[PDB]
This record gives sequence, C-alpha cells and structure tokens, in this order.
Amino acid sequence: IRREAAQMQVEYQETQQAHTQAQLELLQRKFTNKALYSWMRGKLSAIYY
Amino acid sequence: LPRLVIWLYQVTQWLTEAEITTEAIWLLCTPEFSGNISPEISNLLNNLR
Amino acid sequence: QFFDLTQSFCLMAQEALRRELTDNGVTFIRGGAWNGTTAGLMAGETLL
Amino acid sequence: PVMLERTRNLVAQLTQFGTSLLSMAEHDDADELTTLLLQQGMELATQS
Repeated sequence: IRREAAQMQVEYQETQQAHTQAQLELLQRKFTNKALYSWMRGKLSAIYY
Repeated sequence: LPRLVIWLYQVTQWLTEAEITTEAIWLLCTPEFSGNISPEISNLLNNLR
Repeated sequence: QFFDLTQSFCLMAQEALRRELTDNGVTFIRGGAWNGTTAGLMAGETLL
Repeated sequence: PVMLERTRNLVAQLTQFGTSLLSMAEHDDADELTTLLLQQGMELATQS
C-alpha cells in the first residue's frame, strides 16, 4: 500500500512538470509575448531618437 | 594529442558549470549558416527601409 | 478603420505642404506606419 | 498650418486607442494565466 502511494507521488511530480510546460507555452503564444514587446519599444526608441 | 585532451576536458567542464548544452554552444560559435533569408531578417529589413 | 482615416488626413496634409513649397519631390509619409510585427500598434507615433 | 492642426488632433486620438488596446491585452492575458493555474491546481488536488 505504501508502494502504491509512492508511485502516485511520481505521477504527481510528472503532472507538475507538464503543468509548467503548459504555462511556458502559454506565455509564448500570448499576444503580449516577448516578440511584441521587443518590436514595440524598438520602434518607439527609433522614433524617440 | 595531450593538448587536445586537455582542451576537451576544459570545455566540457565549463559547459557543465555554465549549464550550456552541446547544441547551444554549437549554435553560438559555428560558422555554418542556412543561407536563407529568415523571417526574422525579412521583418528587420521591412521595418528598416 | 481609424488608421485609414488618419493616414488619409496625413496625405492631404503632405499635399498642402507640397503646394506651399512648390516642391512635388518631398515625401514624408513613406508607408509602413502599420507594420504586422506590432499588430498595428505604434502607428500613430510614426505618423506624429 | 490648418491641415496640420486637424491631422495632429486625429493622430493623437489614434495613439490613445493604441494605448488602451495594449493595456487591455495585458490584463486579459494576466487572467489567462490565472485561469490555467486554477485548472492545474484542481487536477493536482484530485491526485492529493
């Protein structure tokens, strides 16, 4: 019975690993992602110059 | 030959210390390039003209 | 829709300057104010 | 000079619209992360 609980803990850690993978992908497919911010202040910096 | 061996040891130890993968260090330093105008370059030129 | 109207105002403003200086060669609205890399944002700042 | 004044008022309004669009997208995407976190917490809670 203890072995079953320990094995289920492994599944718990694997799920947490997949959860952070989904979070990171959601940040990259975001509309206000890194690329949008990078190009916006790049355009505005040239205009400000 | 010992110079090559010591060079290989220094680089591999450095990569592990700095947490840089073998693929990552290759992409940073290789002279081989695709030769195709990537969309990143195309977007750079279109905003630059 | 607002960008379409705004750039139209800029163009006829440029034509007024061409008439006053009698220089048809001057160009200030060069296109590309609306760029796909920024989803259309930073368009008004370019026109300013 | 008159055409420049009328155009400049419209362009300033266009900038205001762009600022609102970026601000709203930031808030909406923040809620997207929070919603995902709650759904993931539920799945973890079931295993617990």
